[PDB]
Amino acid sequence: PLRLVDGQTCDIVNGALGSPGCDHLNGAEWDIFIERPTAVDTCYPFDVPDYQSLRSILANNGKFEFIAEEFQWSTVTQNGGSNACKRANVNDFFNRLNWLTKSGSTYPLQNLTKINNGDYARLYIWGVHHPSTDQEQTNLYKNNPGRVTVSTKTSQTSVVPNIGSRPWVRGLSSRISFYWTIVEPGDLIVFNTIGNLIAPRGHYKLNSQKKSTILNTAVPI
Amino acid sequence: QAVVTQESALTTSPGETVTLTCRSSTGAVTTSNYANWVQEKPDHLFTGLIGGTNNRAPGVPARFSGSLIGDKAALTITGAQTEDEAIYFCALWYSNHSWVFGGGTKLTVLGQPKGAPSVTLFPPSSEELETNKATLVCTITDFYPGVVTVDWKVDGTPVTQGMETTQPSKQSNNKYMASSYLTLTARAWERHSSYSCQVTHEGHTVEKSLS
Amino acid sequence: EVQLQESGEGLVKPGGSLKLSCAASGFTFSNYDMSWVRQTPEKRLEWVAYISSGGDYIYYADTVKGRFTISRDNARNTLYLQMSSLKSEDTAMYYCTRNYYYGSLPVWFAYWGQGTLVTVSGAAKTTPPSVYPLAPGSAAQTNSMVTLGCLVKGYFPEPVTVTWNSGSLSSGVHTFPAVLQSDLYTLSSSVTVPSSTWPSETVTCNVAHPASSTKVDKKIVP
Repeated sequence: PLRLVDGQTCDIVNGALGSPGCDHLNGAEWDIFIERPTAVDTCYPFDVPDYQSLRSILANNGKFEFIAEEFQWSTVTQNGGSNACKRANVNDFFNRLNWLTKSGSTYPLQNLTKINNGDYARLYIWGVHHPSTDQEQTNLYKNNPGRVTVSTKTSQTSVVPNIGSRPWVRGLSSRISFYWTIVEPGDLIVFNTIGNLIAPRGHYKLNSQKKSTILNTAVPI
Repeated sequence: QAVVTQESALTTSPGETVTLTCRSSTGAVTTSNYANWVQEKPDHLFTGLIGGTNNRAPGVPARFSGSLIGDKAALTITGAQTEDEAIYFCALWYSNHSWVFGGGTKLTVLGQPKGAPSVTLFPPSSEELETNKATLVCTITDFYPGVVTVDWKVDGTPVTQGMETTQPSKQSNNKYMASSYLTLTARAWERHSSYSCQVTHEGHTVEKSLS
Repeated sequence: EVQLQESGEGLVKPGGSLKLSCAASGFTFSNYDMSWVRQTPEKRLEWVAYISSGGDYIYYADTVKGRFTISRDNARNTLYLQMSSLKSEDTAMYYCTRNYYYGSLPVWFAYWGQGTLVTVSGAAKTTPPSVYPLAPGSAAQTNSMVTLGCLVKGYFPEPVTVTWNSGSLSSGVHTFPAVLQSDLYTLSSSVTVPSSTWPSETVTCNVAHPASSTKVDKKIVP
């Protein structure tokens, strides 16, 4: 019958973000997405303001075809890692996300621009890290307060981090708020931050006709 | 500071809509406080109801819903059934401290018919008398609503000493049970003749006696 | 399904030490966060410990910090709580806790254990119960439903567990709460059986008192 993909332990989002153990959903194509009720988070604790909306785009798109891009980030330390997101115990992070931190107490104002002139739509998923204390904010991103402002030709979005102590998840009180931005052909995107940017490593390919759907079941076909 | 207050008790009837609230003393209740709702079924049976202010736990029936009412948290029961009759606890996470639990709201679904207690009086056993001690046991069971009054009488005279009465308790079938004990020495057990236990419930009084 | 049960109930004296354990099953224990919550006799709930899925991050409240030490053995699926320097006001039923994060935000304290009672006050010694029976005596033949009984007098500490006929008798067992006789607890329970039944066959009372390692059985003689 149909082409069903089982998330098993990785949910629709953790597969898009690339949390540890979720490599098996990379390159996967499906018509229906089996979101098991037994799924668990396995990386840094996060939250998606429109979790139901973002979860919808991933399920409806019908494919996890990630495409790489090189952002020449300025002087920030790239490939950050934390012990709540261990893969093979390597302190790790989302394999689709890039955590940027200051190098020698110098986090510079960034300004990168990525253009789509192709024949597919691009899905940029990025985040904003919310430090727990103003000392943790400074130890990671020198400047205070933080700033993230991702823009297109028709959409300007600006996120201001909320510093504070949240409930303990994997023994951690900080959080990362994940957002998304869709860049249609002819449009472009502009990352601009002075701190707290959970930068992306690329974009997913979007189908112009999205016929897939999601399910939350119990067994394989 | 950091004191969570919620209603002491609420009462309702089947099919109606009830709203339980949870106020924070530190100020307004915010999404960032992460209101949690727990239900205590009798015999220390706890089950988590609502987390993240509004997210509904897996096994929870859809009639439950949690939201934010002004500066408070709120648990709304839409179409309450008799099995909603339990104590509902609140939990707010205050960054500073941590989870702090409210007094809890005891919810009563008004339903079961007026029940008369089945009273029974038991004498002291020979094994106990071998220890020169004696304890009458009056067992009150299967009554509703939940209030009784126990008076003891020994040889016509009412007893005002050595009588020990328990608090009313729920049963399996949502009816009530209660108990009271009268402890005296074996010598005083022979030194009297008539012992009676009188359960005054809803005015009507039921007694069981022996001799 | 997901299932937690506490163990280690006992009486300790103030200033001593007691260790609680929680046997976990129904999920991969090493991937989830655990906490301990207690309930004082005043029916209030209070959080006392938290431990990460890997034990790296542990947190306590000010009420027990420095005194309580939480641990877990991910290879056996066992949650521990080492209590020490105990005070009177620690007396509570100690519950195993865990949450459930799936639909967007999580649900803290979803799934609770049965809770095991710990009595901080050392005012009295662990005194096992004497099990005395409760018989009609005045065979009135009022109705077919005759009522048997069982007295569990002067025991300490809580709790006792009365069960009839080793588990066969389950219809309306009605175990009443205990009281405080002088310094010790007394408790009773009464089962109802048909009048044709009690002349015919034996009903026996099974009284188990864990804290004093006593399980007494008492046959009711008329």
